[PDB]
Formats: sequence, structure tokens, C-alpha cells
Amino acid sequence: ANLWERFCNWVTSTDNRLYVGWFGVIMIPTLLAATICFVIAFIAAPPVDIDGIREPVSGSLLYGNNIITGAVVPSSNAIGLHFYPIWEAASLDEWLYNGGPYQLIIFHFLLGASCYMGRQWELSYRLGMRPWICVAYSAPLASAFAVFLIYPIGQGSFSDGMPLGISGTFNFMIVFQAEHNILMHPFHQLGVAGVFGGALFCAMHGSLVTSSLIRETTETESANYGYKFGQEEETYNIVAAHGYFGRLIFQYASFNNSRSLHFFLAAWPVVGVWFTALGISTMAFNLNGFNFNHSVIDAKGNVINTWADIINRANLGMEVMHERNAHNFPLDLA
Amino acid sequence: NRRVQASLASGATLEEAWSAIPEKLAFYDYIGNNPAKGGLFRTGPMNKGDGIAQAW
Amino acid sequence: METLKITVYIVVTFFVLLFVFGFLSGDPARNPKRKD
Amino acid sequence: QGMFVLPFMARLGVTGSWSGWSITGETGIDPGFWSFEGVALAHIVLSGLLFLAACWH
Amino acid sequence: MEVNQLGLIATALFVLVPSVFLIILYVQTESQQ
Amino acid sequence: MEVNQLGLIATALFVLVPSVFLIILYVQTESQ
Amino acid sequence: METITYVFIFACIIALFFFAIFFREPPRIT
Amino acid sequence: QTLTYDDIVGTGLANKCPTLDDTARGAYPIDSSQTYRIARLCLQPTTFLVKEEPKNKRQEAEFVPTKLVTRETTSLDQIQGELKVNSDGSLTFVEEDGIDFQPVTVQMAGGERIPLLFTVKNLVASTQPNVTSITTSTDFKGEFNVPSYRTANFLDPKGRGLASGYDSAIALPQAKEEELARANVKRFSLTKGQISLNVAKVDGRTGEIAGTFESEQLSDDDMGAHEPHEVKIQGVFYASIEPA
Amino acid sequence: ELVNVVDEKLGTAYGEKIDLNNTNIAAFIQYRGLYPTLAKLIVKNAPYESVEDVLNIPGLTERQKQILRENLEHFTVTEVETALVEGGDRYNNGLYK
Amino acid sequence: AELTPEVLTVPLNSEGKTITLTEKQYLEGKRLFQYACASCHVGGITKTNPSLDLRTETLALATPPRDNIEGLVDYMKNPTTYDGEQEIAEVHPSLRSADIFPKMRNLTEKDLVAIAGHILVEPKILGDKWGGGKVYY
Ligand SMILES: CCCCCCCCCCCCCCCCCC(=O)OC[C@H](CO[C@@H]1O[C@H](CO[C@H]2O[C@H](CO)[C@H](O)[C@H](O)[C@H]2O)[C@H](O)[C@H](O)[C@H]1O)OC(=O)CCCCCCCCCCCCCCCCC
Ligand code: CLA
Ligand code: CLA
Ligand SMILES: CC(C)=CCC/C(C)=C/CC/C(C)=C\CC/C(C)=C/CC/C(C)=C/CC/C(C)=C/CC/C(C)=C/CC/C(C)=C\CC/C(C)=C/CC1=CC(=O)C(C)=C(C)C1=O
Ligand code: HEC
Ligand SMILES: CCCCCCCCCCCCCCCCCC(=O)O
Ligand code: OEY
Ligand SMILES: [Cl-]
Ligand SMILES: [Cl-]
Ligand SMILES: [Fe+2]
Repeated sequence: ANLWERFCNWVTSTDNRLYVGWFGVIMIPTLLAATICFVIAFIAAPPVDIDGIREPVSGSLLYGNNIITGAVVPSSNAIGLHFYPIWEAASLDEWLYNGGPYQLIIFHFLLGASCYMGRQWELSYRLGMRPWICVAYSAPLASAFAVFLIYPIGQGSFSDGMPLGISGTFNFMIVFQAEHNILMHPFHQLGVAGVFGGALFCAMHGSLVTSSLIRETTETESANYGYKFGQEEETYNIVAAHGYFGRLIFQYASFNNSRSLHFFLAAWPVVGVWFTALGISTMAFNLNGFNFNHSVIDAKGNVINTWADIINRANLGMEVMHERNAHNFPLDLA
Repeated sequence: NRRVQASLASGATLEEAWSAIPEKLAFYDYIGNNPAKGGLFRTGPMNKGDGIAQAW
Repeated sequence: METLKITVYIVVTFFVLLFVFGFLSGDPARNPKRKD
Repeated sequence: QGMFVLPFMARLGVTGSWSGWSITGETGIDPGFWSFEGVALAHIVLSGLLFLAACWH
Repeated sequence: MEVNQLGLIATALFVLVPSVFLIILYVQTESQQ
Repeated sequence: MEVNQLGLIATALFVLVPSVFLIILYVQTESQ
Repeated sequence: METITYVFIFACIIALFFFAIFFREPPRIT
Repeated sequence: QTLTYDDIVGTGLANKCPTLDDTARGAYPIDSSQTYRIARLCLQPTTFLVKEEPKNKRQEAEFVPTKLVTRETTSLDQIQGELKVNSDGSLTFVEEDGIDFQPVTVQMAGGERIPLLFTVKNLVASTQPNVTSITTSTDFKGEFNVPSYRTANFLDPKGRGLASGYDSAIALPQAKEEELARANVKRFSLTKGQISLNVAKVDGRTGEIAGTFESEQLSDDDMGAHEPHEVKIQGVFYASIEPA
Repeated sequence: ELVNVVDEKLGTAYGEKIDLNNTNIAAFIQYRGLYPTLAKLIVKNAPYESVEDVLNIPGLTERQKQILRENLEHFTVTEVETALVEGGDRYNNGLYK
Repeated sequence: AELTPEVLTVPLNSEGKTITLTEKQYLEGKRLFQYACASCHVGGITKTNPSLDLRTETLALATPPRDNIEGLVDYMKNPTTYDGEQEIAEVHPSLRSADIFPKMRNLTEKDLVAIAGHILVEPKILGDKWGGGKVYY
């Protein structure tokens, strides 16, 4: 009946159209800050000296960018890992030139996303559910942490975090391959397996359930109207689906336990994306993909190239050209 | 014209008297800035018509 | 800039205290089955 | 330049931009919030709050 | 920027034509029930 | 002819928008 | 004109979000 | 109290030139039979002014003020060189070495970024004749060199450069090149600047001086892509003198 | 009228010998006895009006003068090109392997 | 192709005498080069001074010529600059400086011959790759 207890009750209420919760109390403002700053920087921010070499890169629409090329540009290499809030700048003019908004956006977003994952725990508890949906979302979350926070920490500069834009993303990928040979790293290969397999099993499961829908409708109506929200009976025949799939391959390569199946569906891409987030996060400390450059040589010692050496030729061309003005000494050590 | 007739009174030359007229004031004495010189489907800024005024 | 600094400091502190005191206000008991 | 609402802001005392120019030609000036950009921002924000008020009523 | 001038009409019709189609179908669905 | 390039879009939308309005209203009249 | 177009579309998507959430067909049980 | 690195780091003080005590109103005498050097010359800018383009007839625009956006990275320091005595009692400082350039970019009203190579490279500055004492009325006047803001290896965003890079617009293979010549052929400018140093404080005991400086130079021309601006720079200086 | 002055310079003796007034110091490694000691002195004392001027570098030992004579025919002088001598590019022109 | 005595034949000195290493020696030289030298000299370049490489044509123009076993063995003992004007044992590994470069402590006279031999053979197998840098990888 007391003021605080009433507030606590609204915060944690399961009647709010959108659940708030204690994690929401941090999430709502941090995401709003990040979103507003991003929308405005994407449209109107002046160019940013990402690499600290007084060579501003234009990222916003009003400075000659389209949707594909635009980006909020990472903060200056001259700042490195230093905290650069607005109030640390002599002016907004300075803060804009040096990449201030990237830092504001990504810190608020990492906080708000972290709270997003907590909020998934919290509502699950209020509704009497099992709790581990938030564990599934920790795979995408870890991946964002890796490219916005972990990789900058290991390389010493937010200027090497991932730009918030479409082409910026591709720039990050090409530079990453040249320096870490990420294609040749097992954790990236597992990530592709998690993501290709995720797409595969998505299609499989959707096709098998769709294939064994029980006839409930006429040909003139969407079969979707054969299911009513909250009906107790299943809407497909799982034994017919098992009977099809077990014969398509062989019997014991098919699930007939729906719980094991759906757990499988959860586990495969989650685990694969954990590894690929861990791959980024460990190449942050320069433990790179396998190097087989010149591993094969002949009886005399001539190098016999393999596909790995051809990769390396590509990698070199990415190496020698990236940040073409930023390097004064012969090794790009970070 | 008032201003010109005054300068010549004080004994400036024609060049001097006319050189003392501000550009802003001459630019007003030009029919291209007369609001009654347009057309209903002649669209856009006045600079799109006679151009961007650069100098008197 | 200091006005801003101060403002942000107060706003963050405020939201963090909401968060800490909210979870200290008997959060285990706010579920639909066994309450304590 | 075909400016239509710019003069109505100028008319009542808004004369400078956040980028440091004013319409009177004076450079290096701090208009505070109530610049041309701040007045526009205000009308956008106001528009969005009125939008939500309309859904409620 | 020196963009293709038909990009605007391309984009406007690309949005407008199929959207209008969906709206026509939805509204006449609602006046049925 | 050196015509106005926004002429095309103005004409197109001038036709399209009001016409779609009327079509929307006529079709939902018919289905009740 | 291309900036206006890009922002116009983006803004239509945010408005659609509002309607899809607050003005959805409510799910009703059985 | 002599401050250490860990007292300075992160304060901004490392960008400031040493100050002289407000009492330092001496005179440093000059023995033409001796030889002298500046052991350290420190220049610390406080104001960046940029000349506007009035576009019209005989108006000649003025120097408008600018906002610095590159932070506390602007001071020249550790500059040294001969302080000679001429056959007329004038003094000439000849710069030899030092951190004698800083790239700076300031922003004008309207958002135009003006980058510039704030420098005193190859500075030669002279006093009036018959000095015999450096006092709180001594003035040095000199000129220096202003090399291109970017040096010859610099590659523009399409890969074009002077001592490296493409020699054409390779994304426009069959475009007419005549229109692109200004941007395809890089050029290394080398212009002169002018400086006044006005001595206002003198520690007669230690040979330290300090005062005020104004320099005029050209901004960046982006290897001839565009025309430069004229830049006025105002600030404070500090120099230490030594028998050579 | 707009000319790349480095390309133009490759059309001179700079493009075939070691230019005592412009070439980067790493080129003195192509001939014996020149690098780093004499190459250092040479670069520091440029410019030269004639190739013969390098023998009048104060401090040369008689053996250092012998090495220069041996190599005078691999040298040239041309006008100083700002683009090649600014930025300390005669000591490090950004080229490694 | 194979590791024939012709390729294992390298100059012993300036006078023109030569010496034919064994395959044992070559591999031992390669291994010792990797142990003591590759951290700076991988592929025959110099990571900390790229203007000086281990190409035979470069070694030949060095003072003391170093394109032979003797000059290379002397170099690992008393390294000098390229013109020979100064001794650099304090910044370059050598037996003279094995106290400050501890990896040189346990190198015997025969180990030096193998290291020197590998350096002289390897451009005969790899060509421009040896000392050519990334362009040739
Ligand atoms: C979605 C559904 C959910 C519903 C959510 C509820 C609705 C929420 C609505 C919020 C919407 C917010 C929109 C934010 C707009 C950002 C405005 C901004 O950043 O604008 C800020 C402006 C920008 O300033 C000017 O910014 C300029 C930036 O220039 C740049 O921009 C220029 C114009 O764009 C040119 O490009 C120029 O060349 C370029 O450099 C210049 O630097 C000027 O010098 C500088 O004054 O700042 C000012 O002067 C203005 C005043 C700030 C003064 C700060 C002093 C300290 C006062 C403390 C204020 C703290 C805020 C209040 C806290 C509230 C908590 C109780
Ligand atoms: C066919 C080839 C192929 C394939 C299938 C993949 C597949 C993948 N790569 Mg590899 N890659 C390739 C080729 C390929 N790559 C090549 C050729 C290169 C070198 C040029 C690379 C270089 C490379 C790098 C450098 C990286 C990848 C990464 C990835 C992963 C990207 C997806 C991901 O990170 O999900 C993870 C999930 C997320 C990132 C999502 C975060 C979601 C947040 C929490 C929420 C966002 C909210 C949002 C802002 C608003 C939405 C709400 C609104 C709409 C309402 C995935 C495993 C990335 C990786 O491992 O990241 C960890 C990575 O950084 N790749
Ligand atoms: C009070 C209204 C008003 C006024 C006076 C202005 C005035 C101006 N505007 Mg703004 N404008 C307005 C509203 C207004 N605007 C609105 C609402 C918008 C949003 C669409 C804009 C968007 C806008 C832009 C985007 C631009 C202007 C620009 C300009 C300038 C030039 C306009 C021009 O060439 O006109 C041309 C006008 C016409 C050709 C008139 C068309 C009228 C026809 C006849 C239609 C009516 C026929 C009707 C269907 C008959 C049916 C009858 C039926 C019952 C039988 C001028 C200062 C321009 C400028 O210079 O910008 C800096 C510019 O680029 N305005
Ligand atoms: C000249 C001469 C003489 C030459 C000699 C030449 C010679 C002798 C030739 C003769 C050749 C001869 C005649 C042929 C015999 C050869 C033979 C053995 C062929 C080899 C066949 C072959 C290559 C097979 C391909 C390999 C193959 C793909 C098998 C691997 C199995 C595979 C990947 C299965 C995955 C199973 C799995 C766990 C996941 C499936 C996805 C899944 C989770 C779906 C979701 C899901 C599953 C359900 O289960 C149900 C229920 C539902 C609801 C549901 O959602
Ligand atoms: C870095 C720590 C090095 C290690 C380990 C080794 N070398 Fe080296 N080497 C290094 C530098 C910086 C230089 C240039 C020295 C100079 O100023 O001239 C060199 C040079 C050589 C040379 C001479 C090359 C030539 O004349 O063209 C030789 C032959 C050489 N170094 C051999 C050598 C050997 C055999 C090593 C393993 C014992 C070794 N070096 C290690 C840097 C470094
Ligand atoms: C921000 C720096 C300048 C100082 C701001 C002054 C205080 C804010 C003034 C805003 C003016 C609006 C007053 C007129 C509104 C009339 C009241 C109403 O009808 O709602
Ligand atoms: O890859 Mn290459 O390494 Ca990591 O820094 Mn050195 O260059 Mn630059 O800042 Mn972006 O990028
Ligand atoms: Cl890059
Ligand atoms: Cl570097
Ligand atoms: Fe399912």
C-alpha cells in the first residue's frame, strides 16, 4: 500500500503490454539513448577521423552516403581505449570529429542488450516458465560484445571495433581476415557449421511439421486456419513425420521425441555461435587461424603451393592496402 | 539618387558618389526582386531564374 | 560541459539505485507459485 | 533562396544556427538551444508527444 | 550526389504499388465480417 | 524538351494517390 | 532527394512497428 | 616545484609552454664576443583565425574565429638553434631542429574543416640593430617554411598519390581525364610564413624569456586539389638561452 | 601544366644513378663501402653542385675519399626536388621490403 | 628436383675455394638458423633493418665480403656494419656477445659452418623468395 511497494508492483507487473522489470529499468533508457544517438549520427554526423591520422571518413547520409555505405564511424585511434564522453571534449564539434558518438552508442547498447538478456530471465520467472531462453540469446549477445568491446580491448583501440554500418561491417571482415586468417580458424568454421546447420534444421523442421499437418481445412482456405491458438491437441502427426524422415535416411537418425528434437534445435546454433564469438574474442589476443604458408616443399626445398598459400596471396593484398596512410613501420603489430 | 546628389554636393566625383552606394541598396532597385514579376508554374527560388547575384 | 557531467551522473546513479533496491525488495517472492 | 519558414523564425528572434553562422552575417556566435535547429527539433518532439496524446484520447 | 534521377520514381512506385495492393485486400476483408 | 524532372513524379502521384483512395473505398463497399 | 527517401522509408517502418505491436489482432484462446 | 611525468599525464599541461614569473622584467645582456643558442623554444597557440572569401568586389574579408577539434596537440617545443650576433648588433635566431610542426584542423562557422600545418620550420628571425640586451621590449621578426600538409607518399581515398598511387581515376575508365587533372596530378606546395615574437618577460639570471607570438601562414591545399586559406595564429612562447 | 614531379624526375639521371641531392639513403647499399658511414655523411651534407663536391666533405679520411672516387661514376646531381627531401624521406621513404 | 651436391657447393672464401656440404649439414644449418636467427631473419630479410638482407648479392658487396663460409663465420663472431667501419656485437648476436645473447652460448665452430652454409644454399633453392619479402610469399 506504500508508495514504493506500488512502484515495485508496476515495474514487475505481468499486466504491462510490454514487460518492464528491474532489468528493464536499466534497459529502457540505455537503448533509447543509443537509438536516438544512432539515428541522428547516421543521418547528420560530420566525418570522423577513425584512424587518428586526420583523414576524416564520411559516414552519414547528408554527407554523401546511401544506406549501404553509411555508418556511424568508430572513434579515433588517437583516443585508443580512453573513455571519451561528451563532457571530456572542449566542444561537440571536437567530440563529433573524433568519433564521440560511436562510444556513446555502443556502451549504451551493450548495457541495454545485457539488460535485455536479464529481462528474458525475469519475465520467465514471473510467468512460471523454465528460465533458459536467456541462455540462447547469450550467443548473439556474446558476438556483439566480441566485435564492439573485446576485439578493441585486445587491439588497444575502439577504432578497430566494428563500424555501425553495412559497408563498415564488410571492412571489418576483410581487415580481420588479413590479420587473423579467420577463415582458417576452427572457431569460425564451427560458427559456419552452427549457422549453416541452423538454417538447415530450421528448414527441415519447418518442412517436416508442415508436411504432416492434419487435414482440417478445405482447399480454398489457408491450412493455417486448421490451428486455433490454445487448442490442446497437436496440429500435426509426429509419427508420420518420423515415419517419413526415418525412411528418408534410416530409422535411428530421426527423432520421435519432440523434446529432444527441439532441444537439439536450440543447442546446435547456440553452441556454434558461442564458438564463433569465442573465435573473435580470442583472435582479439592474436591467437590466429592455422598458418600453412609454405608447409609443403619438395625434395630440393622448392615451395609447392597449396590452396592455403593462395589464400595468403589474397590476405597480403588485403594487408598491404588497408589503412593505406596509417602505417609508418613495416609490421602492423596491432 | 538622394545619396548621390548629396555626395556630388560635398564635392565627390561621379565615381566616388556612385561607389558609396551599398550593394544591398542597389540590389533592391532591380525588378528581378519585384514580387510581381513571377509565374504560377515557375517554381523554386529566385536564384533559379536570373541566377545567384554575385556583384553590382 | 560540467552541468552535463553532473546531470548524467545523477541520472545514472538514480537508475542504478532503482535497480539495486528493486531487486532487494523481495524479488524471490514475486513469482506465481511459491512466494518467499 | 525560396526560404519560407526561415523568415518566421527570424522574425521573432531566432537568428543563428548551431554551426555558428547567423542570418545577419555575424560569424562566431553561440545561440544556445534556441537556434534554427533547436526550434525544428522542438516542433518534431512536440509533434511526437501530440501523436501519443491522440492515441490515448 | 549525382544519383540516377529515375531512382526516385522507381523507389516511390516500388513502395506504393504493392502496398496499395495489400491495403485494398485488407480493408475489403474487414468490411466482410 | 528541357522539362521539369519532378514533373513525372508529380503527375504520377497526382494520379496514383487519389485513384487508389477511390479504389479502396469501392472494393470494400462491394464486399459487404 | 535521396536522403529524404531513405529517411522516409525508415520512418514508415518505425510507424509500422507501432501498429504491429499496439494494434495487432489480439490472440484469443480456443 | 618541478613536476614529474606522472603529475602531468592526462592533465593537458604537457601541451603548455613554461611560463615566466610576472616579476621577470630583467634584461639579458649580449656579449658579441660570445656565441649563443636557444636551448629550447616553445610555442603554444591559443587562437586560430582564418581569412574569409568576400567573393564580391573590393571588400577583402576579415579573419574570423575557429574551433579547434584536434585537441591538445598543437604546441611546438624542444626547438633549438643558433642565436647569432650580426655586424649591426641585431640578433638572428636560426632554427636547427625541434618538434617544429603540428597538424591542426579548426572548424569555421558552417562546418568547413580547415586543416593546417602549424610550423616554424627553417625559421630565421631577427631583432632590430644594436640590441646588446634582450628586454621586455625586444621583438623578433622572421619567416619560415610551410611544406605541404601531406608528404609525397600520401594516398587519397581513390588511391592516387604523388610518389605512390594511381595516376588516374581508375573507377571511371573511359571518362574524359581533362576534367580530373587537378585531382589526379598531386602537387607538393612549399610556401613561406611570417612570425613576430614579442618578448614581455625576461629572467636575467637564467636566460629564460617569454612572451607573445603572431604568425601568418597558409592552410592545406590537399596536394593542389583546392586553394588554401590564410591563417593567423596567436599564442605564447617561451625560450631558454645559453652561451654556446 | 599539371605534372607529377617525381615521374618527371625519373626521366633524368635520378632515374639511372644515385642522385646525391635526392635519392633515399638506402640506395647507397648497392655499392661497396658506402653504407652506412659515407652514405650518412653524404646525405647530411647535400646539396652538391657537382658530383666532385662530395670529396670536399670536411672530415673525410683518405680511405673514405678513395671509396668516393671509385664510385663517382655511379653518382649524379640534379636539382633538389622538395617532394623527395621533405618529411625526412631521404632517411625513410616508407619503403621497406 | 633434389638436394644435389651441386647445390650444396658453396664458396669457402674469397680466394675461390669451395666446399660441398652434406644434407646433414644443410638441415642442421636450417635448424640452427631457425633457433638463433629466424626471429629477425625469417626468409632471409631483416625485420629490424629491412634495408639489409641475406641475399647472396647483398652479402657479396658487404665489406669484409660475406658471401662465403669464412666471412659468414667471422660475422657470427665479430659482426660489423656493411662497410665494416664499426663492430656491432652489442646489438647483434655473435659469440663475442654471447653473454648478452645467450642463444649463442652453445654454438660450436661446426654449428657456425652449417648456419653459414644454409644461408648460402638457400637462395639457390628459392631464388627471389630468399630475402625478397612478402611480395614473393
Ligand atoms: C520512442 C518511444 C519512447 C518515448 C521516449 C520519450 C520521448 C523522448 C524524446 C527525446 C528526444 C531527444 C532528442 C535529442 C536531440 C539531440 C539534441 C542535441 O544533442 O543537441 C544539443 C545541442 C547541440 O549543441 C550545439 O551543437 C553544435 C554541433 O554542431 C554540429 O552540428 C551542426 C548542426 O547540426 C553543424 O553540423 C556543425 O557544423 C556541427 O559541428 C555546436 O557544437 C554548438 O556549439 C552546440 O551548442 O546543445 C545545446 O546547446 C542545447 C542544450 C544542451 C545544453 C547542454 C548544457 C548542459 C545542460 C544539461 C542538459 C542535460 C540535458 C537535460 C537532462 C534532462 C534530465 C532531467
Ligand atoms: C559463406 C561464407 C561465410 C559464412 C556462412 C560466415 C558466417 C559467419 N561469420 Mg564469417 N567471414 C567470411 C565468410 C563467411 N562467414 C569471410 C569470407 C570473412 C572474411 C572476409 C569472414 C569474416 C568474419 C568475421 C570477422 C566475423 C565473421 C562472423 C561470422 C558470423 C556472423 C553471424 C554472427 O556473428 O551472428 C552472431 C549474432 C550477432 C552478431 C547478433 C547480435 C544481435 C544483438 C544482440 C541484437 C541487435 C539489435 C539490433 C541493433 C536491432 C534489432 C531490433 C529491431 C529490428 C527491432 C557467422 C558464424 C562474425 C563472428 O564470429 O562474430 C562473433 C565476425 O565477427 N566472419
Ligand atoms: C502556405 C503554403 C506554402 C507557401 C506559400 C510555400 C512557399 C514556398 N515554398 Mg513551400 N511547401 C509547403 C507550403 C508552402 N510553401 C508545403 C505544405 C510543403 C510540403 C509539400 C512545402 C514544400 C516545399 C519544398 C519542398 C520546396 C518549397 C519551396 C517553396 C518556395 C517556392 C514554391 C514554388 O515554386 O511553388 C510552386 C507552386 C505551384 C506550382 C502551385 C501548384 C498549385 C496547383 C495549381 C495545384 C492545384 C490544382 C487543384 C488540384 C485543382 C482541383 C480543383 C477541383 C476541386 C476541381 C516558396 C517560398 C521550394 C524552395 O524554394 O525551397 C527552398 C522547395 O524546394 N516548399
Ligand atoms: C569399375 C568398378 C567395378 C567400380 C565399382 C563401383 C561400385 C561398386 C558402385 C556400386 C554403388 C552401389 C550400387 C551403391 C551402394 C552405395 C551406398 C551405400 C550409398 C552411399 C549413400 C550416401 C553417399 C549417403 C549420403 C550421406 C548421408 C547424407 C548420410 C548422413 C546422414 C545425415 C547428415 C543425417 C542428419 C540427421 C539429423 C540428426 C538431423 C536431421 C535434421 C533434423 C534434426 C530435422 C528435424 C526433425 C527431425 C525428425 O526426425 C522429426 C520427426 C521432426 C518433426 C523434425 O523436425
Ligand atoms: C635481431 C635481434 C637479429 C637477430 C636475432 C639476428 N640478426 Fe643478423 N642482423 C640484424 C640487424 C639489425 C642487422 C643489420 C646490422 C647492421 O647494422 O648492418 C643484421 C645483419 C646481419 C647480417 C649482414 C647482412 C648483410 O651484410 O647483407 C648477417 C650475415 C646476419 N645479420 C646474420 C645473422 C645470423 C647468422 C643470425 C643467427 C645467429 C642473426 N643474424 C640473428 C638483426 C638480427
Ligand atoms: C537555452 C538558452 C536560452 C534560454 C531559454 C529561455 C527559456 C525557454 C524559453 C522558451 C520560450 C517559450 C515561451 C512561450 C511559450 C508560451 C507558453 C505556452 O503557450 O505553452
Ligand atoms: O588492421 Mn591493421 O592492424 Ca588492426 O590497426 Mn594495425 O592496422 Mn589498423 O586500425 Mn584499423 O587495422
Ligand atoms: Cl581499411
Ligand atoms: Cl605504424
Ligand atoms: Fe516445432
